Amino acid sequence: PEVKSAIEGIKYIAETMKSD
Amino acid sequence: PEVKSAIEGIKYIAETMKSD
Amino acid sequence: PELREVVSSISYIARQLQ
Amino acid sequence: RCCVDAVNFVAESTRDQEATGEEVS
Amino acid sequence: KPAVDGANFIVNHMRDQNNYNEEKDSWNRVART
Repeated sequence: PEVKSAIEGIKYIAETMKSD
Repeated sequence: PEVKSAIEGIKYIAETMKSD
Repeated sequence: PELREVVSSISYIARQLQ
Repeated sequence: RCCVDAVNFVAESTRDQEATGEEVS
Repeated sequence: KPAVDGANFIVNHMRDQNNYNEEKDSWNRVART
């Protein structure tokens, strides 16, 4: 689940940067 | 070796954030 | 689609940083 | 597991920063 | 492959940012002295 969590975190970072 | 260098750079980013 | 999501996210982040 | 752990730490730090920013707001 | 290039660009940007901040902190300590 580590890789899946990392991928979800990267997606969250991208979405957060878009909102910012 | 560029992929390994990128992985080590991501590790460096995590270490930087921890120190910060 | 996980690899495509990763690629799109990383490309967006890199473009924003540039 | 280096990349996975590093990305997890980065995501956690950024999420906590955003959570604190919400309280600031 | 594009992910590796984007990661490398991000790492270079972060390293440049860190160097810049280090130079700023050095100037700050010089000013305090």
